[PDB]
Amino acid sequence: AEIVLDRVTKSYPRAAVKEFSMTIADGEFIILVGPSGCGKSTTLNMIAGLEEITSGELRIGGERVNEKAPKDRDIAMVFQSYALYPHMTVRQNIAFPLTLAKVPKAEIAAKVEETAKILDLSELLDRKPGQLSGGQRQRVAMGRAIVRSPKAFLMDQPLSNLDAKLRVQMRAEISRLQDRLGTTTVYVTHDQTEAMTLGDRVVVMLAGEVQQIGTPDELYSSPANLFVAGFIGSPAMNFFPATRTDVGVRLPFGEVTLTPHMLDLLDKQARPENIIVGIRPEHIEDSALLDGYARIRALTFSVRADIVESLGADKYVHFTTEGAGAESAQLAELAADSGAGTNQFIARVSADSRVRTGEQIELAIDTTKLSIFDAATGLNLTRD
Amino acid sequence: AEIVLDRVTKSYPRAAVKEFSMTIADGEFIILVGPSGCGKSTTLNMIAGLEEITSGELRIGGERVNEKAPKDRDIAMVFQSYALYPHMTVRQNIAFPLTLAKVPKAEIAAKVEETAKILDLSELLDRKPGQLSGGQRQRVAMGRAIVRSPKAFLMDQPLSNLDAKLRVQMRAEISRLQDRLGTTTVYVTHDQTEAMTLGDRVVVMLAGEVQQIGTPDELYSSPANLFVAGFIGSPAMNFFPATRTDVGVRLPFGEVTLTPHMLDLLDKQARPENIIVGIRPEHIEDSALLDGYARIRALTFSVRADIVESLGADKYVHFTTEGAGAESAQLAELAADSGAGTNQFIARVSADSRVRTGEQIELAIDTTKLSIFDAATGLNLTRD
Amino acid sequence: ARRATWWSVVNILVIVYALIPVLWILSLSLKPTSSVKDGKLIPTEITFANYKAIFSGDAFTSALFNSIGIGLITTIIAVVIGGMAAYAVARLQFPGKQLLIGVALLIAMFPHISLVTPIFNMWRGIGLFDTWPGLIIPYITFALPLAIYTLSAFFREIPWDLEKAAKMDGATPAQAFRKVIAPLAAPGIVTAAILVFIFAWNDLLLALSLTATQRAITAPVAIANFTGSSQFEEPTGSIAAGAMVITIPIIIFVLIFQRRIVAGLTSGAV
Amino acid sequence: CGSQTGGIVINYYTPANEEATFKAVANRCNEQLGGRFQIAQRNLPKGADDQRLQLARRLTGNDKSLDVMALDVVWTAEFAEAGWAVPLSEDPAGLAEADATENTLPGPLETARWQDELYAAPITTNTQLLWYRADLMPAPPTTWDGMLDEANRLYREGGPSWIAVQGKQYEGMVVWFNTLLQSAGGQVLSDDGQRVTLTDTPEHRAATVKALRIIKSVATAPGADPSITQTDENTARLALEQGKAALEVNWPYVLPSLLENAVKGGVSFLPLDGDPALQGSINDVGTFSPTDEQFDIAFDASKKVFGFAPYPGVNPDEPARVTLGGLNLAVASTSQHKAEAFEAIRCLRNVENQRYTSIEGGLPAVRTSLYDDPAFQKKYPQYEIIRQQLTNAAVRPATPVYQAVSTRMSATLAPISDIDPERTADELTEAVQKAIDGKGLIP
Amino acid sequence: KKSERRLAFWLIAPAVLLMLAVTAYPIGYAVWLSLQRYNLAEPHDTEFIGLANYVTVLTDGYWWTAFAVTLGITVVSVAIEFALGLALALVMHRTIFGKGAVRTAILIPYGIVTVAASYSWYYAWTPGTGYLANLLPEGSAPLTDQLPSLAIVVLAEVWKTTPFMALLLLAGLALVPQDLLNAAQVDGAGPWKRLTKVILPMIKPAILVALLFRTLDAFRIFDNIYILTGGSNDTGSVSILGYDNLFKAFNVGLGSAISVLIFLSVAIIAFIYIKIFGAAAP
Repeated sequence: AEIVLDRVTKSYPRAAVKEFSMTIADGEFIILVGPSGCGKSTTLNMIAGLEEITSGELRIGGERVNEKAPKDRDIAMVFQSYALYPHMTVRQNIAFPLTLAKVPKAEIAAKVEETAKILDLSELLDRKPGQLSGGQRQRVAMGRAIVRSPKAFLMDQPLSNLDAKLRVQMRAEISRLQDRLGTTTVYVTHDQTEAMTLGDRVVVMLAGEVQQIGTPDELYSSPANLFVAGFIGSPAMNFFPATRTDVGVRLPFGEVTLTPHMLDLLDKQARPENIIVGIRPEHIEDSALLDGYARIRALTFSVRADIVESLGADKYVHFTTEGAGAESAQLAELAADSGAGTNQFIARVSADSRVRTGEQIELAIDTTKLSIFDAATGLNLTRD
Repeated sequence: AEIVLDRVTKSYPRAAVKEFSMTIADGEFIILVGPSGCGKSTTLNMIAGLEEITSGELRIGGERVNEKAPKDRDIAMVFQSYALYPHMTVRQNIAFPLTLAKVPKAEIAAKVEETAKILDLSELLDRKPGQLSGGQRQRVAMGRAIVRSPKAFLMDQPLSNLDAKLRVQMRAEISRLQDRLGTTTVYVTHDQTEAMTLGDRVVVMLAGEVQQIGTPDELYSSPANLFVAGFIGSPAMNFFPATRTDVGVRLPFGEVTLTPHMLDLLDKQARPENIIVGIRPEHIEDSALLDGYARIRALTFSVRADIVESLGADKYVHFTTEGAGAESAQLAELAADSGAGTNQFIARVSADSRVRTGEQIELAIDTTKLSIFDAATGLNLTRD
Repeated sequence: ARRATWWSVVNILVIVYALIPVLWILSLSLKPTSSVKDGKLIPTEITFANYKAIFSGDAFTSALFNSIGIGLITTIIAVVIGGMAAYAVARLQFPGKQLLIGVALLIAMFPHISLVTPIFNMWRGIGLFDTWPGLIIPYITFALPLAIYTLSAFFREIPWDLEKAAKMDGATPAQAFRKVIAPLAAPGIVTAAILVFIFAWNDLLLALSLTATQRAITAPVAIANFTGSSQFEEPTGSIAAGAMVITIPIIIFVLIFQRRIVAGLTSGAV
Repeated sequence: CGSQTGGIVINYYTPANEEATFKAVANRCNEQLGGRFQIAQRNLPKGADDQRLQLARRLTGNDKSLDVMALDVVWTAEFAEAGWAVPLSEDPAGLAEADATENTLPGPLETARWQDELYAAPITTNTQLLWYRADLMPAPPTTWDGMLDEANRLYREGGPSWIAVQGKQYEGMVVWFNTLLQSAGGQVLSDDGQRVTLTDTPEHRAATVKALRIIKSVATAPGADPSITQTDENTARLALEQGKAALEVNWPYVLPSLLENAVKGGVSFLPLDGDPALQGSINDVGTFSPTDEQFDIAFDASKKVFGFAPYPGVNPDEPARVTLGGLNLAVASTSQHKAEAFEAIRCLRNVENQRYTSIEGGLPAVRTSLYDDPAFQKKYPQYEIIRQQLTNAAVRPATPVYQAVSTRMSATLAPISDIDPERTADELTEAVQKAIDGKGLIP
Repeated sequence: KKSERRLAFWLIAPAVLLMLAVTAYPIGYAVWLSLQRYNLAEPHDTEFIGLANYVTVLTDGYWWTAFAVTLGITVVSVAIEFALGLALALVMHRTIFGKGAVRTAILIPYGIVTVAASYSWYYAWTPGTGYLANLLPEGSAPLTDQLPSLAIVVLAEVWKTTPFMALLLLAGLALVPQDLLNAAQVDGAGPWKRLTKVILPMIKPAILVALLFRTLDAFRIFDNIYILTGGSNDTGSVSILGYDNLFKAFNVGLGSAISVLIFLSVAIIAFIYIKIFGAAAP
C-alpha cells in the first residue's frame, strides 16, 4: 500500500541517502533514476530491509516498519542477477513463497499454473533454471515475485541483462502487467528511456539528494536543475554559455532578445554572471522548411555539419561553436558520466531536409521554447 | 584495399552463408547487420582468416587469398571481448603487432607513441596494467587494431559491452576515426540504430542471404522485404493485412483509393489475395493540426490508446486491433526476436496532441507513403 | 578432414598409457601358478583361486576392514573440520587469512618420514601404537590441506546472493540454511569426502611405522607383507589379487565422479 | 561387546619354515600338558631380519598375544638388555633357571645369555662342517693354509680347485670371518659388549690379520671361484653338487640333500643308480622316503665320493672354534601367563621332543642325552664331530647394537676380491667402535 | 565486524590447533631427540651428546649417496613429468571429441594405490613373469643393478604422478581465452610461437605451483622405491635412509638427526620456489 517515508537517511562508517522524503501513494509506479553510484539503489534496499536505516519512518500502510527484518512486510523484490535457485525446477521456484507461507498444495499448484499462464511459461515448469535463456529466466524471477500478491513490488533494475531488441517488449510487458495487478511498485533504473516510458512519478537522484519529483512530462518541460535538465532525453539538451547584456544576451551565435516576460523573470534575480541557456535538440529546425512567421525568431546564419546521422524520421546534425562559459559543477558531474567533450552540439532536423555530410547548413533556434539556467547555483530560472 | 568477394559460401556438417557477393570499394564502411544467429559473423571470420571458405573467391584487391594465412592478408581485427593480454601492459599490447613482425625498435616506439596519440592514450592511462575501465580498455583494443595500418580493418562488434550512455560517444569516435584514417572497414553489428548511424553501405543478412545492401537511405526508403522493412527503424513497422479493392487498397479497418498510376504499377502482376501492407509509425499523426490538404486523405480511424510513452517531444501512443492475418515467413522470422504479439501496434504523435492511458483517440494516416507487400516471398511491389 | 583421424589416435594412446599397468595386474591375478609371461592380454586358463586364497584367515580380511574403517573415520572428521575452516572464504579476517591458505596447504608437501620419527617415539608407551586412534590423527592432519583446498574452492563458486534473496521471502535466517543453501553445497562436499578418502586410503610409511599388531594394520601394509609363509612360496597371484581388490574402489569412484573430481582438483576448470 | 578367551592358550612364535616340525611338538606337549595350556603354534615371517622386525615392533607396541618366542642365537643380548625377555630366574615357580642348564651342551648353553644371567632356554643348534670329495682328494685337510695348498695342488688336473665358501655381503660372511678370527685366537667384543678388542693387543691384531689374510687368500687364489662375491651357502651347496668344487664348507643339512639331488637326475658325478629300489622310493615326492635300507645303501654309495670332516683350523694342529646358528626359546615380557609360558618352554625342550625335532625335523639336538643314543646317531652320521664342535664353539659377539655391528662388519669385507689384510684391520676396528659407540649409519 | 572476526576465529581454531599440535610439536621434538643418544635397545645408557649426531650424518658417505639419488630422481622425474604433463594438459583441453573418456582415464593413475601401482612394475621387469622383461636380451633382470633399477623407479614415479601435474596445468591453461589466441593468430604467430609468448607467460602462476608441488613430492619418494628395491644396491632414497636406521637398527638419536635434515633440505627448496621464483597459493 502507501509507502510514506520521511527524513530517511544512511550513514556509511558516508551520507548516501541524505534527506529522502515523500509518499509513494497506492497504485503508483515510481521510478528512481540516477547515475550509477548514487543513492538510487541503497534507497530501495532500505525500503526492502536488506540494510539498516538511520532515521525517519518507512511506514508501509499505518505501521512504522523501519525496526524489523523482512518477513513481516510482504514486499516482493525481484533482483537484477535473477537470484533464483538453480537446483529447484521452475514450478518449485515460482511456488517457493507460497510453500513458505504455509498454504495447502492444491491452491499452490492452481496459483502456479495461473501465474505461468499470465507469463509464457506454459511448458517450462519441468526444467531447472540451468537450461533457460536470459528472457525466460527473467520471467521466472518476475513470476516468483508476482505470486505472493504482496504490498509493494520492489523491482531492482531487472531488465539490465537483456538484448536491446528484447528490452522494449519487456518494458511494455512490465507496464501492462503492473497496470493489470495494480499493487504499489518502485523501480531503480539507469537510463531515461526506462524512466520515462514505464513511469508514473519519476525521482531523479544525484549523490543522494532527490533532484526533482514529478510526472515524466513535467521533468521534460520544466526541469528544476541542470542535472534533471541535461540528464533526461536521449539527444541531451545543448548547453550554450551566455552573458546577460541587460537587454538580452549574446549567445555564441545570434542576438536573442529575451521576450518580455522571461526577460523580467530573469531580471528578478540578476545575481550570476554566466547564466547559461539550454536549447533542446528538438527545438532546432532548418531554414529550408521554416516558411511562415517563425522566420523572424530563427537566429539562423549558418553552421557546418560535422556528422549527419540520417537514421530515418530525423537527421541528427553535429557541429561545434567555440567559446567558453559552459563550466559548472552540475554540468561537470552530468558530463563525467558520458562525454560532452568541449562544445560538441547536436540538433535533430526534419527528414525532408536534403543535407550531405560536411557541408554548411543553416540551423535555426526558436526563441520561445528555450530555458535559461544559472552556472553557479545550478537551478533553472524560467520555470520550476 | 578494394576487397571484393563473390560466391563466398560456408557449410557445417546445413550451410550458413550460401551465395554471398559484394565489392567493398576503397574507403567504404560496410556493415553486416542481421538477427542474432545468422551468417553475419561467419562472413567476418572468413574475411579475417580464422576460418576457411568452402567455395567461391575472396580477392582482397585481386589475387584470391582464400588459401593464405591471417598474417599475410594484412588485415586487423578488434574483437567483442576485447581480447588483450593481461600478462603485458597497455604499451606492450599496442606494440605486439609491430614487435611480432621483427621491426627495429626505434620506429616501433615512434609509431606506437603516434598511434597512442591518435586516441586518448596520451600517457598509457595507467601504463601499469593490462586491465582498465571499460571505455579505455575498448580504446586499447581499437588502438592495437590501428597500429599495424593494414589494408582491411575488420571490427567484430566492439561496442556490445559498454554502457548505452557511452556507446553513442564511442560510435561518434569510431566514425570520425575511420573517416580520418581511410582504411576499408567491415563492421559486424547487432541493431539497426548503429548500422544506420555509421556506415556508408549497410548489408542485411537473414539466415545467410544478403538483402538490399546500399545506402542507409535507400534501405529505409525502398526496402525489398518484409524483413528488411520491419527490421531497420527503431519503432518497428506496423504490418496490416490489407485487401485488394481494384481502385486502391482495403485496410483491415479502412478504405482508400491509391493513385491510379501507382495502382496499375502494383497491379502489373495478379496476386491471389496474399497481400499485406506496412505503415511506418512515423506516418501516423493525430487530428491535432493536419487540417488542410491532407483532410481528404486522412483516413481518420479511432482506437483506444493502450499505453502512451510520452518520453519527450514525440509521444509513442500504442494501440491494439481486432482480428488477425499479418502472417508470413519473413514476418515470423522477424518476430522471432521482438515485436511479440500481432495486435500491438505503435504510432508516433507530435507532442502537440493530448492523450492519456486508455483514451479513445482518432489517429490519422497520411495515406500516400504506405508500401504494399506480398505474403509468399515478402518482396516489395512499390519499389525495391 | 584428416584432423579427426590424427586426433583420434591420441585419444587411444592416452588411454592405453593409463590402462596397461592396471590390465597387467588384472591379468596377473588370474593366471593359476603358470605365470609364464603369456601377455598383457590373453592369459589362458583364467581360473582364479587366488581371490579365495587370500581371503582365508584374518590376514587380509581384517587388514581390509581396518583400512575401510580408518578411511571412513578420517574422511568424516576431515570433511567436518575442513568445511568449517573453508567457510572462512565467505567470512573475512585481518590477522592472517591470506597466510592460512598458504600454510594449511604448504604442510601438504611435508616429508612423512620427517615427522614419523617423533610421532612414533611419542605414541610408544603413551598408549597409542598399533590402534586406530594412533593412525587417524596423522591421516587427518595430512588430509586437512586437501579438504581445505577443494572446499574453499567450491564455497566461492556457490552464490551467497541466494541467501539475501530468500531473506526477502518468508524464509527465516534458519529455513534458508535448510533449503536453498544446503542442497547447493552437498555436491561439493560429496566430492571432498571422496578425495580425502582416496588420499587417506593409499598411505604407506604412516601405517608401516605406527602399526605392528593385527589390529590397526592397513591394506597396503598387508600387501607389502605377502612375502611371509601363508602364500605358497609364489606370492605373485596373491599380491596381484590383493592389488586388484584394492584398486577396484578407485575405479568405481572415478567412473562416476570424474566431472566433479576434476572440477574440484582444478578449482574452476569444468 | 565381545571378549571370550575360554582356555588359557599359549601361542609360541616359531620361524616361518620349520613349522611342520614345530607343530607336532606343540601338539605332543599339548597332549602332555594336561587339560589346560592349549599350546597352539603361530609363525613369524621367513628370513631372520623379517622375524626380528616382527618380534621387535610387535613387542614395542606391547602386544599381549606374544608369550614364547623363538629367538635366533644372536638376538639374546638385544632382546635381553632391552627388556623384552624375562630372565629364566624370574618366574613364579623359579624352576626354569635350574632346568634350562641341568642337561645341555656347554656351547649352546652359553649362547643364550647376557651379563652372566640366563635369558633364553636353548632348543636347537647347528655348526659348519667340511664337505670334501673322498676320491678326487686322498685325505681331508686340517688347516686353512693347508686347504689352499691342497686346492692349488688339485688345480693341476681337472678344474676342482674351486674352494666354495659363503662370501657375499650378508651374515654368512660375518659368520665365516668370526669363526676364522676365533680359531686364530682373538675376539671382536672384549666382554659385556662395551670395548672392542679387535686390535687392542698386538696378539689380537695378529689374530685379526691372520684371519684377514686367509679371507683374502681364499679369494685371490688361482682359479678359486671366479665370482666369489655372489655365493651364499646355497650357491656353495650347488657348487659341490655340480662337481665344480672340492672342499666346500656348509651346515650339516647338505648330507641328506645331496643324496636326493643325486638320485633324481643327479649332477654330483655320483651315479647312485644301483637298483630300481631307490627310484621306487623317490617317486613323485623327491623327499627320499626309503624303507630304511635304501637310505643305508645310498649313504654308503656316497661314502665313496662324498666325505665330511671337522672344520679346518687356522693354527697348525689346533681344533677350530666354529660358530653356532641354533634357536632359543624365550618368554616375552608383554604377556599375562608367565609361569605358564615357562612350563610350556620346559615342556617343549623335553628330551623326547628333542628326539623328535632331531630325528624327524632336521634340526640338531641341544641336550647331551641324545648324542650318546644310537637312534640319534643313525640320521646324523657326524654326531661325534658335531658334538666335539658344540662342546667348544665360538659364539658371535654379543651386544645390544648387533644389527649395526653386523652391517658395518659386512660392508667392509664385502669386496672379498680385494681386502688388504694388514689394512682392513685398522678399518674394522674403527667401524666396530663407531657402531658400538651409537653413531653408525646403516644403508 | 567485531562479532564477525569472532566467528571467523572460532571456525578457524580447530584446524589451526590440530595442524599445530601435529606438525609443530613433532618437529620441535625431533630437534630434541636428534642432539641425544637413544638407541631404543639400551634404554639405561642415554645421554646428551650435543651436535655429534649431525656431524656424524653429514660426514659419512652413506648419507650423501642417498642425498644424490633423491636428486638424480627428483630432477629427472620433474623434467620428464613436466614435458609429459604439458602434453596431457594440451590434449585434455584441446580435444575435439571424447573429453569424458580420456579425462576419466587420466584420473585412474591418480587415485590408484602406489603399493598397487609399483607392484605392477616390479612384476613387469621381472624375468620369467612380466612382458616388459622379455623385451630385453635373455637373462637381464634390471632390478638387480643400480642405474637400471633407478630407471625403473623414475618410470614408475612418472607414470603414477604425472596425472596431477596434468590437472594443475589444465587449471591454469583453461584461463587463456580462445578469442585471445585468435587475436594472437591474426598476427605472425606459428602454433609454437604463441605457446612461448601468450600461453606460458599466462600460465606462469600455475606452473610454479605444479612445479613446486612435484618438487617437494618427489623429494619424499619412499613407497615406489621401497617395493622395487628396498635400498639394496645403494639405490636407496633419503626417506629410506631415515627409515632404515630407525626401524631396523633402532637408533632414534640418528633417525631424528636424519628426520630433521630431510625437513631442513625441503625448507630450502620451498624457500627458493617461494621467495626467488615467486610462487603463490592458487
